Amino acid sequence: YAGLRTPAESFGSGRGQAHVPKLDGRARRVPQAVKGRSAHPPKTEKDRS
Amino acid sequence: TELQARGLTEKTPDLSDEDARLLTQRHRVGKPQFNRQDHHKKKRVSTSWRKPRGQLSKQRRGIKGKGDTVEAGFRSPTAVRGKHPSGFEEVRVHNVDDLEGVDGDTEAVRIASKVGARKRERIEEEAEDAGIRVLNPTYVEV
Amino acid sequence: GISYSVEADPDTTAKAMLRERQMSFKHSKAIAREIKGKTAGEAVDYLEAVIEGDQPVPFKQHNSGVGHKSKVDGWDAGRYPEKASKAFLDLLENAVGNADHQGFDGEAMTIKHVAAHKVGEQQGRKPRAMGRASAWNSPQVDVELILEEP
Amino acid sequence: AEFDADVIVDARDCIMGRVASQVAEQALDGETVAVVNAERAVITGREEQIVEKYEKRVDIGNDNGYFYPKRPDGIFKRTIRGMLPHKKQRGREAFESVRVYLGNPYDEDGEVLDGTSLDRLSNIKFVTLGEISETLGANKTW
RNA sequence: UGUCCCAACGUUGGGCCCGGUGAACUGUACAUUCCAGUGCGGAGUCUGGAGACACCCAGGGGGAAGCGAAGACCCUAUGGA
RNA sequence: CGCUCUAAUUGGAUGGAAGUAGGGGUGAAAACUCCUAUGGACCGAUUAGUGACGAAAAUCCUGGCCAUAGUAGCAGCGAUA
RNA sequence: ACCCUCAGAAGGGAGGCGAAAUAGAGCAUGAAAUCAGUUGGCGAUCGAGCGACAGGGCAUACAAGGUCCCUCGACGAAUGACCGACGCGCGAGCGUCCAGUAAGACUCACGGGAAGCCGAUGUUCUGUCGUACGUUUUGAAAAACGAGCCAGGGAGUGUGUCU
Ligand SMILES: [Cl-]
Ligand SMILES: [Cl-]
Ligand SMILES: [Cl-]
Ligand SMILES: [Cl-]
Ligand SMILES: [Cl-]
Ligand SMILES: [Cl-]
Ligand SMILES: [Cl-]
Ligand SMILES: [Mg+2]
Ligand SMILES: [Mg+2]
Ligand SMILES: [Mg+2]
Ligand SMILES: [Mg+2]
Ligand SMILES: [Mg+2]
Ligand SMILES: [Mg+2]
Ligand SMILES: [Mg+2]
Ligand SMILES: [Mg+2]
Ligand SMILES: [Mg+2]
Ligand SMILES: [Mg+2]
Ligand SMILES: [Mg+2]
Ligand SMILES: [Mg+2]
Ligand code: NA
Ligand code: NA
Ligand code: NA
Ligand code: NA
Ligand code: NA
Ligand code: NA
Ligand code: NA
Ligand code: NA
Ligand code: NA
Ligand code: NA
Ligand code: NA
Ligand code: NA
Ligand code: NA
Ligand code: NA
Ligand code: NA
Ligand SMILES: [Sr+2]
Ligand SMILES: [Sr+2]
Ligand SMILES: [Sr+2]
Ligand SMILES: [Sr+2]
Ligand SMILES: [Sr+2]
Ligand SMILES: [Sr+2]
Ligand SMILES: [Sr+2]
Ligand SMILES: [Sr+2]
Ligand SMILES: [Sr+2]
Ligand SMILES: [Sr+2]
Ligand SMILES: [Sr+2]
Ligand SMILES: [Sr+2]
Ligand SMILES: [Sr+2]
Repeated sequence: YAGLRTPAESFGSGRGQAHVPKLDGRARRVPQAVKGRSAHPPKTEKDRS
Repeated sequence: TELQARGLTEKTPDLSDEDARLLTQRHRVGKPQFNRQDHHKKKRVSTSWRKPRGQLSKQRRGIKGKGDTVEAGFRSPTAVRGKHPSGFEEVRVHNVDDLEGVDGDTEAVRIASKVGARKRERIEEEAEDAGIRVLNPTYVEV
Repeated sequence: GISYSVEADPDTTAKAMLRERQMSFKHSKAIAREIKGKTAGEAVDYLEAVIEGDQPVPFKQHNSGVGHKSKVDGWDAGRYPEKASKAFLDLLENAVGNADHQGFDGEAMTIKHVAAHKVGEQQGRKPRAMGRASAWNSPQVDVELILEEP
Repeated sequence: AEFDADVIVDARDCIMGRVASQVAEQALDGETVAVVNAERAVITGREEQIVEKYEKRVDIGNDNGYFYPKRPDGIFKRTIRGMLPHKKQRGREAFESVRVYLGNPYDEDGEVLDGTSLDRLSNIKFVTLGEISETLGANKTW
């Protein structure tokens, strides 16, 4: 759930801004966002044997 | 009273005629810079080479003036490729034992930068006695 | 903060510095530029004349909208930055003071080196229309001065 | 005011364009040329159509400006400028070592360049630079 | 009856110059342009000419198909309400 | 070719490691390497592996910063001080 | 610490400590963007994808590169003469012989020379070519879309099954 604990939403078109989820004026959740989730991180379910 | 470099500083390797010829060719022909397209137009774009991939790229399309594109045809002569300009083949050395098996007539030695002064002194005096030139010699005031 | 950016022979030189002064950085470049090479005493008289309004300071770089001044030589735009001038008078006061304490003829020394450097901004915020606020800052300026025997 | 010309060309009864072409050629080869008797230079064709063309050039213009010369002096020099890359260093240099004159300010007579001569006994459809200038409204100072 | 013929003079606050304070919009790059042409047919940047010494102040806004808003019109989506 | 960490084999470092800056050499190239200054404690090579492994771009994200600019505003309200 | 300066517990100067204060308080290192001062090159008559490749100017402590230039001679691929003689053409000019000769890129040897001198690096000038990049597109310099600049961040991953 790292990076997913936020209700951040995108404003969409209109304010001359990239459609990126934001909360309190901060971009969040998405992989390109600082403090966002890891896109393809190490996973516990992976069989390493 | 003046700085002097240790070792066989002026030593030259002995090359077959064909090798001296090819070494001379490489040096005369040279090659283009081969820097990345438009690296000069944007600071965030470094000089390190990257194949131009734009569908419309002028360099990719091979337009005269946009610089040469890396191709095998630019390779240097096999017989000389990699040689130090002096003609010597270089051998990376980290200690005195690395000097073993090195032919001073054909190879010159390059002491890794990490190596300290104490160990460099030993390596430098052992290479000279072995008739091996050291490309990056220590300068002492003699 | 800065460090003197030029070498100085202690035996024939005297130094001084201003720190984090809240004054126009742009005015400081203009003033430094104008007094360099002058004598401490000449610089002082010059700056007093600027504050008095009898001598304009050439504004050669930060000159947009600035009106021409007949007394400006070789250039057109100039002004009378009294605030930054007074700060430079404190610098010269300190400099010449140090110079004399060392046995030199303070006022007589040449301003060998003098340069202003922007060390930062004291940040401020100003409420604007439409529920937004924008920057309203103060420049922070360091300035170095090296006096040297003729 | 004194012009050490290596060559003094006499444009009298000579086809302007043909002289201009040779003076440009020589100027580019480093020669300093003085064209004399410009008002007497000549241009073949119907006087009425020739003048219309030069009148159109006088009328063209705007704020940016299209300053076209009216004196035979300048007409000829502009003609030469059109055969020189006057905006290039070498071209401006050549052009600047060329001068045209009304009458002959020299004591030495000019020479008639081969192939540029017009024979009045065999031609009737031609005009004179002086005539053109007068029509254009120039002040016949020559 | 200054809405108009047809505009004038005046008043107060700005505007302009000086001290202090001191933002924002906008910025691929280059950029002194003009006339024609060409080009995905609506070019400061391509071609040909023309013009062009650098910098600065004030101005009214012709152009940058100016800036501001992933066109609201129209159609399309095995979209929504 | 380059990056991380693991293992085996094997090396470098306070007689100055990594990093950074400027500079020399090699390689078609990814990139490798040396010199000098700074720095003041760690750093490789080969082989077999491991992978949150390579950016110029997404009106991409966050931080920092320049031009804009000593520019707009600090006048306008029946309360001109 | 002490002293000097100052309206001054500010700041500055000098000084003391320590291997180091360019370790003096968001105080290990200290990139880029970018700012001040300054060095080299260019610069107030001249033109715009900012360069690539050639070639000139000017600039250069050492180290890590050491070459380069001129006479002559040797070798000498494709190519390839002048002149002279003879013979044709109205003419421009051509043919035959001289002759596949002289010449001919590179490379080398002898003799002489250069050390800012050769390379290289900075900048500038000349020549040739040249209207970014990525994307959308039949067609992009585009008056189609994206970005102010830099640094860092930023996209084929796991389980199961199948082939
Ligand atoms: Cl290969
Ligand atoms: Cl500022
Ligand atoms: Cl005109
Ligand atoms: Cl030209
Ligand atoms: Cl006739
Ligand atoms: Cl060869
Ligand atoms: Cl993939
Ligand atoms: Mg995270
Ligand atoms: Mg770049
Ligand atoms: Mg103004
Ligand atoms: Mg409100
Ligand atoms: Mg839309
Ligand atoms: Mg509708
Ligand atoms: Mg519905
Ligand atoms: Mg091994
Ligand atoms: Mg990265
Ligand atoms: Mg890309
Ligand atoms: Mg403005
Ligand atoms: Mg620090
Ligand atoms: Na939360
Ligand atoms: Na597992
Ligand atoms: Na200026
Ligand atoms: Na003046
Ligand atoms: Na004046
Ligand atoms: Na004619
Ligand atoms: Na005209
Ligand atoms: Na009225
Ligand atoms: Na306008
Ligand atoms: Na944006
Ligand atoms: Na050069
Ligand atoms: Na697109
Ligand atoms: Na494009
Ligand atoms: Na277009
Ligand atoms: Na901004
Ligand atoms: Sr909309
Ligand atoms: Sr080292
Ligand atoms: Sr300015
Ligand atoms: Sr000719
Ligand atoms: Sr043009
Ligand atoms: Sr206006
Ligand atoms: Sr990644
Ligand atoms: Sr700013
Ligand atoms: Sr008031
Ligand atoms: Sr108001
Ligand atoms: Sr001290
Ligand atoms: Sr031969
Ligand atoms: Sr970045």
